[PDB]
Amino acid sequence: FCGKGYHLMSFPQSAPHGVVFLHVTYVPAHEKNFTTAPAICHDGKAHFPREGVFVSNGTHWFVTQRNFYEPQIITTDNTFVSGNCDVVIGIVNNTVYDPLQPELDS
Amino acid sequence: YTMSLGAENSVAYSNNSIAIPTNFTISVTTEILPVSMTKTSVDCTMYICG
Amino acid sequence: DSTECSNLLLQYGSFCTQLNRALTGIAVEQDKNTQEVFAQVKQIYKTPPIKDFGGFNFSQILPDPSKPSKRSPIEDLLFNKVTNGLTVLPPLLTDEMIAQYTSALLAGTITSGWTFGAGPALQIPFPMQMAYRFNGIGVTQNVLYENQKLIANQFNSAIGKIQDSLSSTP
Ligand SMILES: *[C@@H]1O[C@H](CO)[C@@H](O[C@@H]2O[C@H](CO)[C@@H](O)[C@H](O)[C@H]2NC(C)=O)[C@H](O)[C@H]1NC(C)=O
Ligand SMILES: *[C@@H]1O[C@H](CO)[C@@H](O[C@@H]2O[C@H](CO)[C@@H](O)[C@H](O)[C@H]2NC(C)=O)[C@H](O)[C@H]1NC(C)=O
Ligand SMILES: *[C@@H]1O[C@H](CO)[C@@H](O[C@@H]2O[C@H](CO)[C@@H](O)[C@H](O)[C@H]2NC(C)=O)[C@H](O)[C@H]1NC(C)=O
Ligand SMILES: *[C@@H]1O[C@H](CO)[C@@H](O[C@@H]2O[C@H](CO)[C@@H](O)[C@H](O)[C@H]2NC(C)=O)[C@H](O)[C@H]1NC(C)=O
Ligand SMILES: *[C@@H]1O[C@H](CO)[C@@H](O[C@@H]2O[C@H](CO)[C@@H](O)[C@H](O)[C@H]2NC(C)=O)[C@H](O)[C@H]1NC(C)=O
Ligand SMILES: *[C@@H]1O[C@H](CO)[C@@H](O)[C@H](O)[C@H]1NC(C)=O
Repeated sequence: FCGKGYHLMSFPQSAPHGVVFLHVTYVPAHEKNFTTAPAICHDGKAHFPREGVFVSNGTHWFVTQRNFYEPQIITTDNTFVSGNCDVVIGIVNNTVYDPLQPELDS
Repeated sequence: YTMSLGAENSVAYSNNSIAIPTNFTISVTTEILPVSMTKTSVDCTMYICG
Repeated sequence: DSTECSNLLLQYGSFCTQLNRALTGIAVEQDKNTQEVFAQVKQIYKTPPIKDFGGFNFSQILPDPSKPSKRSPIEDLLFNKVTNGLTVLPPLLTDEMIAQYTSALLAGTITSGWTFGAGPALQIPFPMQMAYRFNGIGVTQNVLYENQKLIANQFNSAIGKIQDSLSSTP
């Protein structure tokens, strides 16, 4: 409706008997392949991303936002737990870091 | 010739692979919309008979 | 073919030119309408040869290789169910190309989600695309993943009901 791509903002310009809209949009570019999974199995529990998607670069698993590649460590802060690992089809095994663990470890 | 609808592109779909963008382009596009016309009035008596 | 009639008709001026121009405008408008509705993608996408979509069946909407027209069963049913100076201009886009455009749109929305409409087509698994759509309407991803078989069965049943309803209602 407001340009091709993900719409950010628009500018109006007057024209004889008309209006010209300059649509400023965000277009994704330079995409890269990653290996993906619906959920991460840790401690017999299934972890799902709160806002992102699980990606793998070949050996390590990360969670990133859907529209830009920004890999982050899979923690309890960006994932939520629902159910065990027996129901979700395609769940893979990976560790889930806990931020609270070094605090009581030390 | 018979027209070509578009360039062929086969998306590499698989059950466990995703494509994530690593960059972006800020694209500005133009949309031209007419708003009004010339306001014309015709004197019917003058036009038909003068 | 009456010359006297044409000679008398010339006294009335450019009425014929106005009528022909109006009809020409309507005729180009129809092609513009078809171009706006169907030609919204510049890449012709195709589905993968293996139809593994996590239990989701799209046979009724994907093109049938057996048919010469390369139409879907639903599209074939739709085409079957529709039945002095005059000339009929052919449409600029044939039925095969319109079917090809719908096929490209279906392949893009199945294999790439909504990414192809906003930029390059980025592949994503269909049970992840459905989870994204579930998140769009305010339902968590886990609900989609846990009940994937039931949702796929319901979707297939609904598509079959759509084909039966179209075939059974005049
Ligand atoms: C996937 O990304 C991870 C994170 O960067 C990579 O792990 C790093 O690998 C480099 C190169 O060997 C090391 O110097 C770093 O110490 C590693 N970091 C961690 C946290 O282990 C990993 O190698 C990448 N995998 C591939 C196949 O490229
Ligand atoms: C992911 O981890 C689970 C649990 O550790 C693995 O499930 C085990 O699989 C072995 C061999 O198939 C069985 O003997 C165990 O009884 C299973 N444990 C449970 C709790 O079910 C699973 O195989 C792992 N997956 C991968 C790909 O390594
Ligand atoms: C992700 O991987 C797939 C498969 O490895 C790539 O798809 C191939 O792309 C090349 C280059 O256009 C084609 O010649 C192959 O035929 C494609 N394979 C299939 C199965 O379609 C895809 O290009 C990769 N994505 C990126 C961004 O590089
Ligand atoms: C993302 O794309 C932009 C293009 O807009 C890249 O910026 C270019 O980078 C090259 C090499 O670093 C320069 O020669 C160009 O002049 C840059 N263009 C502009 C407009 O600044 C950017 O480097 C890309 N980033 C990544 C991570 O790929
Ligand atoms: C997808 O759905 C189609 C049609 O709903 C299935 O095709 C049917 O398969 C059964 C079993 O062989 C046949 O008895 C029917 O006659 C088929 N119907 C049609 C219209 O061809 C198909 O098996 C389903 N699954 C896949 C993976 O394509
Ligand atoms: C993808 O399909 C392969 C078979 O081609 C199967 O072994 C694998 O488990 C599947 N992965 C997912 C996440 O469905």
